[PDB]
Amino acid sequence: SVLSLVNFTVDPQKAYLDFVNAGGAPLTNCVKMLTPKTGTGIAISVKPESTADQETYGGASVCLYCRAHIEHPDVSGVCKYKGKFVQIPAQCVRDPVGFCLSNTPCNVCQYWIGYGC
Amino acid sequence: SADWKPGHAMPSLFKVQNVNLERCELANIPMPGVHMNIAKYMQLCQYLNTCTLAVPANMRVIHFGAGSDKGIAPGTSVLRQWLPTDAIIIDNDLNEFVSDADITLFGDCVTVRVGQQVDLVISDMYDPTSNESKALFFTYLCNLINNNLALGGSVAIKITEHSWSVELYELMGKFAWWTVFCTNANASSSEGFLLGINYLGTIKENIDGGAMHANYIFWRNSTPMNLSTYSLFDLSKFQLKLKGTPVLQLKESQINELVISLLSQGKLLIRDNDTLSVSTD
Ligand SMILES: Nc1ncnc2c1ncn2[C@@H]1O[C@H](CSCC[C@H](N)C(=O)O)[C@@H](O)[C@H]1O
Ligand SMILES: [Zn+2]
Ligand SMILES: [Zn+2]
Repeated sequence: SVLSLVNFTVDPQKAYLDFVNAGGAPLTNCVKMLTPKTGTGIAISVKPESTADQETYGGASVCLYCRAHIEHPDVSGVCKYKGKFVQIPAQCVRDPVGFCLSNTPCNVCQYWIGYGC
Repeated sequence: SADWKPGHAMPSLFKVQNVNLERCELANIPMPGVHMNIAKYMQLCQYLNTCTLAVPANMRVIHFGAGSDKGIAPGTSVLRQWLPTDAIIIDNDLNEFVSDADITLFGDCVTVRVGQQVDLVISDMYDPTSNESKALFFTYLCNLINNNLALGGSVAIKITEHSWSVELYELMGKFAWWTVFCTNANASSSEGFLLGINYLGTIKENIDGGAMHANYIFWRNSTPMNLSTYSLFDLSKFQLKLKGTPVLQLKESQINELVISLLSQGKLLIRDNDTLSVSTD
């Protein structure tokens, strides 16, 4: 449903965020990994790096563009998440995709801004 | 103890039986937003951590039946968590999905052309549709083992009571060691993973395939298995050991006692050192 909806617009990020901000059901079936909560805690990592305050997800499954089979917006054609693991704050696990669309990792520090840098 | 292990492996006690094939009668699982196949794959990986897998750089792994009806591939993400960072994962399914594989190929596994030999094959393929040996994707998998698998390479291929193949059981005789592994996470299912560890390309054990499926079912019917995921409580050593296994090119004429011994201990692969080309036809 929400996956079909982001196909009807030129701003899929805004479409998804407006949709969940208006009460729509967040995308489900994100691939939540089981992990030792002993990682560094950076946003995006080759291996799971969740701290005790985070959960780790398979990157493709929390990428709106991957899930909806639409063009990735990066300058190249490369998902930042796909093939990697994405750490999500534990308080935000109800909508991992929305959290990734609403946040950006530190350019120097690689942690989430407002959760690292 | 057994419920802290990742699962159960068929013992030679049942491998050497001679019985008719009977119906599988099992008497007998919750997850913490975590898909069940997370636990099933992690326990398969945990068991493979105790086997002598070859683990080279640029390790070549192909994962068949990786997709789910949800359009995701939890097993592939588990393989990404488990394998070396420089491992190459190719995955495949009849149905569309998205995954953390390096290369993802849609359609029948028979459309997957492996140009070079691989080091590890994982198959979770299963067709939704008198229990006789099945053909289906097993014909493709058996040919893959005979042609597209490195000496020293390994396979883990899902079977069930009714999804199984005489030919695949017999091919296990061409590995240094083999078993059927049943995860504790899916212990109330007739599912098991036929494991061939360290491919030798030569018959080490003569196996009657139809008799051995009867032995596998006899084992399942004889062996209490409790659903459990206790083995996933401590994941501190989950990742596959970075063995740095060497890859060598040798002619058949050169494969001597020393080489067979190294292949059998997980200490060597024999295959091309090229760059991998795996594409749809
Ligand atoms: N011939 C074939 N070629 C490729 N995939 C096949 C196949 N026959 C069956 N399958 C796939 O076998 C899969 C079994 S379910 C796979 C679940 C998945 N491994 C996970 O990680 O959750 C189905 O998705 C089915 O489409
Ligand atoms: Zn993506
Ligand atoms: Zn920072």
